[PDB]
Amino acid sequence: MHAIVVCGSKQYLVHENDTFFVEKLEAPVGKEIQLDKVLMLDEKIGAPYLEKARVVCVVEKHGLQRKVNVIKHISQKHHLKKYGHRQPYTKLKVVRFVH
Amino acid sequence: KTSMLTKEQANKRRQWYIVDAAGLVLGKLAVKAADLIRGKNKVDFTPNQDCGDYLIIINSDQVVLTGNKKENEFWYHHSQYIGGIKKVSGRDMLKKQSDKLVYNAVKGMLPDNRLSRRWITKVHVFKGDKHNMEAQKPTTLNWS
Amino acid sequence: TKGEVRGGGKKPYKQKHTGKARQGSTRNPHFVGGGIVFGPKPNRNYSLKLNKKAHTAALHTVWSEKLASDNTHLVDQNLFNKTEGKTKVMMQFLKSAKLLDKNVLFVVNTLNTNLEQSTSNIKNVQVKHLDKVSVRDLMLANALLVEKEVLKALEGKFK
Amino acid sequence: AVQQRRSSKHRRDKRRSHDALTAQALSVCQKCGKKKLFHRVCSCGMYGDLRVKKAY
Amino acid sequence: MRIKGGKQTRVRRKKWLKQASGSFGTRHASYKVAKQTVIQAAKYAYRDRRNKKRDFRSLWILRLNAALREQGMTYSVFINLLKKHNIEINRKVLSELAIKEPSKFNLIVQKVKSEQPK
Amino acid sequence: MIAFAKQFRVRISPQKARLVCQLIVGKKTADAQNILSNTPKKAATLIAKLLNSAIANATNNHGMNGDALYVFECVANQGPSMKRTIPRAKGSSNMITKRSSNLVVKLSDNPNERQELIKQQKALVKKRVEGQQKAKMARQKA
RNA sequence: GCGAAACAGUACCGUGAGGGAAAGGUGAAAAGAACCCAGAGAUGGGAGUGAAAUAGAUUCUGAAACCAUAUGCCUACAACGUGUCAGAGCACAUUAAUGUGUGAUGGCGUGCGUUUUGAAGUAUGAGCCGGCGAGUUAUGAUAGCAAGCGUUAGUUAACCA
RNA sequence: UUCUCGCAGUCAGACAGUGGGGGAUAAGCUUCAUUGUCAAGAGGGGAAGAGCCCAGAUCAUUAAAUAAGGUCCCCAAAAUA
RNA sequence: UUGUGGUAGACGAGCGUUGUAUUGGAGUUGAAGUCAAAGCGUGAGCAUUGGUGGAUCCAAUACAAGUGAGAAUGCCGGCA
Ligand SMILES: [Mg+2]
Ligand SMILES: [Mg+2]
Ligand SMILES: [Mg+2]
Ligand SMILES: [Mg+2]
Ligand SMILES: [Mg+2]
Ligand SMILES: [Mg+2]
Ligand SMILES: [Mg+2]
Ligand SMILES: [Mg+2]
Ligand SMILES: [Mg+2]
Ligand SMILES: [Mg+2]
Ligand SMILES: [Mg+2]
Ligand SMILES: [Mg+2]
Ligand SMILES: [Mg+2]
Ligand SMILES: [Mg+2]
Ligand SMILES: [Mg+2]
Ligand SMILES: [Mg+2]
Ligand SMILES: [Mg+2]
Ligand SMILES: [Mg+2]
Ligand SMILES: [Mg+2]
Ligand SMILES: [Mg+2]
Ligand SMILES: [Mg+2]
Ligand SMILES: [Mg+2]
Ligand SMILES: [Mg+2]
Ligand SMILES: [Mg+2]
Ligand SMILES: [Mg+2]
Ligand SMILES: [Mg+2]
Ligand SMILES: [Mg+2]
Ligand SMILES: [Mg+2]
Ligand SMILES: [Mg+2]
Ligand SMILES: [Mg+2]
Ligand SMILES: [Mg+2]
Ligand SMILES: [Mg+2]
Ligand SMILES: [Mg+2]
Ligand SMILES: [Mg+2]
Ligand SMILES: [Mg+2]
Ligand SMILES: [Mg+2]
Ligand SMILES: [Mg+2]
Ligand SMILES: [Mg+2]
Ligand SMILES: [Mg+2]
Ligand SMILES: [Mg+2]
Ligand SMILES: [Mg+2]
Ligand SMILES: [Zn+2]
Repeated sequence: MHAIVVCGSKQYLVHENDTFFVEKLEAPVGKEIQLDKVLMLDEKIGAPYLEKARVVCVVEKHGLQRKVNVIKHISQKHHLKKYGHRQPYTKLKVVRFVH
Repeated sequence: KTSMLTKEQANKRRQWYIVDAAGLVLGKLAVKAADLIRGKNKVDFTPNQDCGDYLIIINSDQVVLTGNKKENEFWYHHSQYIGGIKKVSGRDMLKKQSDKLVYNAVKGMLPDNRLSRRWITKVHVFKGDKHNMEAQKPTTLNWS
Repeated sequence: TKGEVRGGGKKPYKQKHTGKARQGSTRNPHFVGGGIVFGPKPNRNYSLKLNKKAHTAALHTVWSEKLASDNTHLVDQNLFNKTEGKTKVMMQFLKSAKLLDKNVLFVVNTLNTNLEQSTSNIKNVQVKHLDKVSVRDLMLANALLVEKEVLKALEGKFK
Repeated sequence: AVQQRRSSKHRRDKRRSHDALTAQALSVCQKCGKKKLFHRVCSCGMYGDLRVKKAY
Repeated sequence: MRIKGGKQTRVRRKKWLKQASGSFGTRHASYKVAKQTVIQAAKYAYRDRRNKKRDFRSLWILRLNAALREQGMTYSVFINLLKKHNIEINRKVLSELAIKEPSKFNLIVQKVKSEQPK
Repeated sequence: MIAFAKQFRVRISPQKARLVCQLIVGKKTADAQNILSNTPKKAATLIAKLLNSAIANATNNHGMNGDALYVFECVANQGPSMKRTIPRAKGSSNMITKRSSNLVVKLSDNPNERQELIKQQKALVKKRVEGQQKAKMARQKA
């Protein structure tokens, strides 16, 4: 019913048919990925990580986050540097919980 | 990216409580009163929604101050004029106005805020066993 | 410049005790009257020097790449005077040769008059002597008609 | 004395908030019907039932 | 060749003005005050990204600490028991469990309480 | 259906005219005339003339009922100024700014006239978005 | 750009020598708005001419500061470099995008240039907006890079066509 | 960090620890030697602080372990004897 | 694999404006200008649509500069 997965470095609590956003995974939209690291599943929680517990997910999109403008400025010191960041993400939805 | 946590959307599970300060220390009573008023002890704490329960304090004149603080520690209030600094000893506060003393002690343990006004409002402090607050059906808990 | 512009060489206001800022003239660069600090001048050179052998080498490679290519046909005196001085005949010649849109350049050694009478109302095509063509005129051509004796003079000039 | 800081366009309107005008009380003449400001002679010189001035 | 400035100054100025949209009065109208506010707002945004990472951790710690005190256990010992039992779960997900799934959160506390470490 | 009347370079200042214009906005025709005829202000015998002309060209030119007209908006926009030199003391001088106002009065017959203005604004926005979508379809077509 | 695109060395300043501005654009064609209504009139609203009158003599385009009107959101126990990160509720629907407008409330937060060991500064400079406003040219020297020509090399200056 | 060539900027420094001179074992004083920081360096502690302590900011993450410092409330985190 | 705080300063790589030369292209079925919008870039910056506007403008490769405005009790005009 619920699981604690570790995609990238973050931990997500996921239900059935739940769409959450993780860091870029380098996978085309439409494929069927299998998340490996699972912490808690149902009621049996493994200490380091559960063995053979897999979370089957489908990748929906590979969009980018909102633009972030980093403007570093040293007051009265002739230093105004500007930079932009658009962090890529990937959205994926849970399909089935492997036993 | 990640999943955001749940925060209460102006949900009011607030309830009424009763405590008896028969022999409770001023500071030891005030710390738990502030925790109860702020709702910090609640499982779900959203710090912009004042999710904290009301509290009524009985027997304010019966509280105690340890040591020689009843005659050596002074409470100070200054008006905006010159010389308007009024001083009251611990014993005088414990006799003349004990409700104000407990009220001020609880207020001092709260963050400078625009919600702290409402938080200190939800403290009903009485100097006697009687109280006009029995229509709220407040539950009774000790040493809180 | 600041000195050349007609204006008052006096101080408009006093140096001190006036609420206004210090000023020294009414025709300063930061004034609306206008004294241009540096500005363009009519004494600039704009000229560059290139060695004689370097120019010969540039002309050598440009002739090499332009020659032995398409639209580099050979021409003689007969059609240089068969034009009759009428540009209609030369328009037909360019139409027959399919060189209408090309910027064909005639390279001529004897300065024929009938060919020069024509091709003068044509902003596209042009005719030059061997001692008059340069690198730029050669590679702007996109097509050229070279006389046989012009070609004989070309090997001689290169040496 | 003069302002060391310029007053914005918001403080100006806050001060002018009390500069609004009031509508003077008006009534109807009892012989011709046109509106006249209260407690004053109308345009016909007829105040109540008394002919005050000659007609305009 | 007198190059004249036009559409160059105005475009780069209107960019700063567009960024400073929603400010108080002249802070969105004049280019100079708008530019200063955008730079200051960028500094604030930079500093608060770091501070968000720390403040949300503190909130999770507070919620988790409260959820434990109802059961008689403290935060300082709960994390120690988690480490000895090898269980690796964020305080974020643990707090999310205690707010959304009380029964399963109670299951985790029960195992860390008494079961043999490893 | 808004009828309107205008007056350029009115000698009254906009500051001293807005005070009188706010006494007639939203008022009925007859009541607005009655209010403006008995107010002891300079900018009262000029707004009255503009109002009367606007009523005339509303019930004659545009064909309105005449018993449903209300003052929709009466404003005094800023007009061109005139600069003069007032001689001060000790040889100094200041600049007197003679202020003028562009007066405009507008009356309507429909008490819901603001809705149509918002509707026209919405229509302009919709046409912009519709053009963008049509351009996107063309882009995908190629 | 000549100070001067217009009737500019004019208006204007000074006893005088002298100093010295600003200001261009209707429309293809005046066809420059007959006539009606309100008004004392200018003028405005219709009509008419015109492709266009929101091109109307205020006459190409019309920016910002500035002044007013209004849909939507918020604001009268509130300590504020006015923003930022979270965040309810309200109102909409887009360069379809984990959307947009406002922001009850919580955490954090003393501007920009200058010159100084050190400026939130009780040091300094700017009321705001727009335009203009400060590393050039000529002749030589050195060094880096690159090309042409080369071991009795290399290259012309003036001048002539 | 040695040698050769091109282009510089710098010649007003400040404080803390340590050894001294002048001063009175006064100075946030003045003049030296040496170790560091600031100048030209944010973050955390010191309630607030250029120079003290922990350290060195490429950007994003509502992930985890720690340094100085701390765990009644403000304000994250403790219990035994 | 080692790195990426930074003033004075040294070095390298680029953006943008006006014009000229070669190529191609758009424009009264609407160019420049100009306003608005919920776009794209690491940065100077670059697009799309709609309104207004009424005749020029754009892309590539080179070349030449009166080539980049927030400050000078800066000049001029307008407005608080
Ligand atoms: Mg000039
Ligand atoms: Mg206002
Ligand atoms: Mg007043
Ligand atoms: Mg400029
Ligand atoms: Mg006099
Ligand atoms: Mg005279
Ligand atoms: Mg008209
Ligand atoms: Mg005008
Ligand atoms: Mg115009
Ligand atoms: Mg209120
Ligand atoms: Mg109060
Ligand atoms: Mg305070
Ligand atoms: Mg606050
Ligand atoms: Mg805030
Ligand atoms: Mg503050
Ligand atoms: Mg600067
Ligand atoms: Mg100084
Ligand atoms: Mg000093
Ligand atoms: Mg101050
Ligand atoms: Mg001073
Ligand atoms: Mg100075
Ligand atoms: Mg000043
Ligand atoms: Mg300026
Ligand atoms: Mg050289
Ligand atoms: Mg020294
Ligand atoms: Mg010294
Ligand atoms: Mg020392
Ligand atoms: Mg000593
Ligand atoms: Mg000493
Ligand atoms: Mg000293
Ligand atoms: Mg310095
Ligand atoms: Mg520091
Ligand atoms: Mg600190
Ligand atoms: Mg680093
Ligand atoms: Mg730890
Ligand atoms: Mg420790
Ligand atoms: Mg705590
Ligand atoms: Mg660097
Ligand atoms: Mg160009
Ligand atoms: Mg356009
Ligand atoms: Mg310049
Ligand atoms: Zn009467």
